[PDB]
Amino acid sequence: MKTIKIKIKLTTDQVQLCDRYLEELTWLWNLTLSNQLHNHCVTWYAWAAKLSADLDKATEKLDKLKPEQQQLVKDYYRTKDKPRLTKKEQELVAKFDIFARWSSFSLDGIIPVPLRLGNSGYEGLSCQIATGGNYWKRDENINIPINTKKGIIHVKGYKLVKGDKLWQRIEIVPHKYRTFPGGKFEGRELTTLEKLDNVNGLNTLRAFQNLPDLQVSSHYIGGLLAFFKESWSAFLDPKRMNSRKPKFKKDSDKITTLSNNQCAPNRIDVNKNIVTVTGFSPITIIDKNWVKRLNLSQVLPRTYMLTQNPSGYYINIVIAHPLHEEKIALVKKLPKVKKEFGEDSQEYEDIKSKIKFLEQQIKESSIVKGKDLSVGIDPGVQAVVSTDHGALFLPNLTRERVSIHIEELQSRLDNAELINDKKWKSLGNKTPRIKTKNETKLQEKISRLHERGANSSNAFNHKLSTRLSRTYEHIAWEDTQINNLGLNWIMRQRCLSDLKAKTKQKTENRGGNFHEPPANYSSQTCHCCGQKGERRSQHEFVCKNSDCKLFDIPQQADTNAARNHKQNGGFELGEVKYH
Amino acid sequence: KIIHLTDDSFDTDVLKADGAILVDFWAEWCGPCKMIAPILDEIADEYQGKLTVAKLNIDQNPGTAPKYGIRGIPTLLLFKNGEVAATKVGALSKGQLKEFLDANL
DNA sequence: TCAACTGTAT
DNA sequence: TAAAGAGGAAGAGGACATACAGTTGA
RNA sequence: ACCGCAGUUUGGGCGGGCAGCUAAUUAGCUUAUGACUUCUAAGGCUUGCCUAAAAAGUAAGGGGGAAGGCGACAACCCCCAAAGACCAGCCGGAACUAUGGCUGGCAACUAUAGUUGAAACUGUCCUCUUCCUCUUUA
Repeated sequence: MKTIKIKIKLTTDQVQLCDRYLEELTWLWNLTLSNQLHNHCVTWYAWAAKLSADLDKATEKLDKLKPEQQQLVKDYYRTKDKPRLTKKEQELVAKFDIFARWSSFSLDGIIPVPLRLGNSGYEGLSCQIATGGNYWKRDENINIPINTKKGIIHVKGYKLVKGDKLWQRIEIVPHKYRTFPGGKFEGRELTTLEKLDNVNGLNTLRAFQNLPDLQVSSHYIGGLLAFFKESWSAFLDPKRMNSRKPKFKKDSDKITTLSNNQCAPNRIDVNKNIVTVTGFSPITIIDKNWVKRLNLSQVLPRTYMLTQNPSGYYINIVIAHPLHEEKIALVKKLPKVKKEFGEDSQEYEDIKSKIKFLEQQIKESSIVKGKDLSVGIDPGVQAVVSTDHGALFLPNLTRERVSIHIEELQSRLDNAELINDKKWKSLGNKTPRIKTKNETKLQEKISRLHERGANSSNAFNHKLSTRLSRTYEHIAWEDTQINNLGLNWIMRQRCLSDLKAKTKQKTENRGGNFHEPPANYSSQTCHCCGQKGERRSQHEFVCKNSDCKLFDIPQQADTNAARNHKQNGGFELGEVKYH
Repeated sequence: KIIHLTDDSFDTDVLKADGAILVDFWAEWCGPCKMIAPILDEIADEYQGKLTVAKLNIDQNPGTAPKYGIRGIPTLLLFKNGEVAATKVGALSKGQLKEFLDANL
């Protein structure tokens, strides 16, 4: 899969239509989020019931085993301190791990109220009771010498602070699905988010809320619903610990992209440079290399996006190998045959054979015979990547200047804002101030500089990754981030993780191999001896033992680490090096 | 072992009583509340003397919960001679409550 | 009369 | 030099990039 | 330096580009995280003259007319030119230097022979974290 980004020009009326569509999609996103939060309770209840059953089974199997070990096992979790047990008891401890998190409960006599979520989907849930009244707020005047694990630290205390209203209890009541007020689907329950894919019901809801009917097409509705489905799935997955509940979008955080994940562009006229997509009159293209990049005579457009960026308006077209189409055509048939013939039928096996065959065809469609060269790569402080043969690649030094320019422009903008606010207050008005034209221009400039920095870094990373992928077939990559324990400011401008990911993907696509050796003892070890050497400078290294061939010979530390990574990768060649 | 609290005596029992008192706000029709009750009983028996613990049914002492900024159950308030030393909301897991108390004590 | 749009299924 | 707020951006890091029935309509 | 424009970036291309030194308004060297117009809070020398945050604006291919702009300038009209610079193979451990060389063809510029015509591009969403600026306290 690839994405082609083509600049387009829109007329004023088209811009107004785009703004209206984005407002509509923001409203849809908020509605879907509210509905999903209201519904999460029904999933939580089933989860709790299953957990209770599991706890009961664990309790039964823990009691049924012999009393001698069960007491110590119970204590193992029933006590902060944990001793070194034997394998016998440790096995049972693992087998009843669940007690580490919870202890058996009933969950009977409950009534299924709508829960209020916190920072996770499973733990920390609560049932609301009341609204209004004073609330706890941090008071920095209160210093509490809290004896945390790090000793005494003077944390800011909390105190009760002015309330919004008089305290009032909420009317407890079970959960109830919400439904479309009227129209052709009156009374339908919105069990899932996919039930919101209907234009009719959404129009009915808007009428209930006294808003004008929707004008956006159903394709962008589907795209936004896809985005929300992704974010919610990430939220509920335990394996990801950084994905949390989706947030509500305020007026200053409107959606900035229209997504069509149902059909390619309706028309792509290359001779006159025109693109016809749904919901707009034909859009002109102001791009000069779009016909060569898109390469319509050998690819297959699938989906697209109208994107807005400080540089202008773009259309993203996603393209794939020509075979992709049948693969999907077969994939979407799998649920049918499974429902119709069962997974043991011969049809099921034949379909899997055909999927595999097409997937293999696609994969081999982009394999290139190589020269079987192996490389060790080490991210550096002075050089973005050092290589086993002594190559040091300079970083994207240009972006530091953009960052400094952003610093200065932000300083200017904030100074202007402070002076304007003071003059506003002096005149005697209490209403919030309205932003000025110079401030808007300066803010646009800052936005454009951020974009330019991001784009420059992305372009540099693509170029370097392509270079490495073309030159080398086997790549070893490991990063010694111990230095982190301004350096952070410099490293945030290099984008090492993106570089690594791009190189990984491109090397895999060409048919190479990508390894990630462990990092233990990589920077200080004499790679030709394995002994811990010494450094006589910020970047030089010398081996210690006299038996070394390179004894008393200073060498580049980055080259040493790169060669160590090459060895740990298993290639062990290290034949030559430049300086 | 857990002491059961009432509105009428809350001030003396919680505010005048010596030592730290962990008060849990409770109801019976609540799900997560039944999830965490066993943990509170555990903490009652592990930390004896180092901490005292109390339970307050909101459905029988409706006045107390508003007075202390509580808007949903379950909630845990750690008091120390008339002021809440610590506050937490939502069904913590066993470990979470354990290190919470460890840090606060 | 065929493109385009919407509804249903996962 | 330090720490907490408010607001504006970005980087990490994981997924993702639909097919058929039925209806419109000019 | 920087800014605008060439799909997005780098080297380059056309244009805008403070102040000082030297030579003869226009050519060189140093150099600014853009340049210029209008009006003003403030500040400086001595009643006048200067420097100016903010605010609102102007242009950013070359030449000639031209309504109208307080002005930078310019709607509109005529001529000239056209750089994120061509294509296809084959070498390269491709760094220093944001990709070097050979072959063939095709363009443009010079004296039939020479010079130039460089590289890459997979984006979007979401959530956490980091950066920056400005405040307030210490």
